[PDB]
Amino acid sequence: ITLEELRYISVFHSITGVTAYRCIVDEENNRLIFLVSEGEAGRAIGRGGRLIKLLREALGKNIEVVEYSSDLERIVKNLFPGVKIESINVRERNGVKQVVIKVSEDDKGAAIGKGGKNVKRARLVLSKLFGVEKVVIR
Repeated sequence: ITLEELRYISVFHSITGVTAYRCIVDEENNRLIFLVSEGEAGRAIGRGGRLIKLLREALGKNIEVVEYSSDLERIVKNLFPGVKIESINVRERNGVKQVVIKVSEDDKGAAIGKGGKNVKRARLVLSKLFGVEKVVIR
C-alpha cells in the first residue's frame, strides 16, 4: 500500500526475480517480511540463501520470506514452520478477530520466537492480511 512498501517490493523482484505480494515492515525488529506465492519461497532464498544476503545488503534490514495463502490455516502453518499445529481457531465478536493456535506441549518454543519475534511476525501478518488483531499460542 505505502510507497515505502512499494519500493521494497520493487527491489525484491529486482534482486530475486520473484514477485512479492506484500512486504510487512517490522521496524521494531529491523526486519522485512516478504510474502510470495505458493511454491516460490525456495526461488526467493537462492543457493545458500545468497539472495537473502543480497536483499539484506540492498535494503539494509533483516529479510524474511513467507508464502502467502488466503486460507488462514495454510498461512498459519507457513508462519510457524518448525511446529506441530493441531488446530487453529478464530473467534470474532464486535468485529474483533482473535486467532488461537493449538501447538503440542512444548512446541511453544519455536512458536513464540526469540523475544516473541515469531508470534509478533504472525500478529503483523495476520493483522495486515486477515484483519486479525489478536494471536494466541495455546
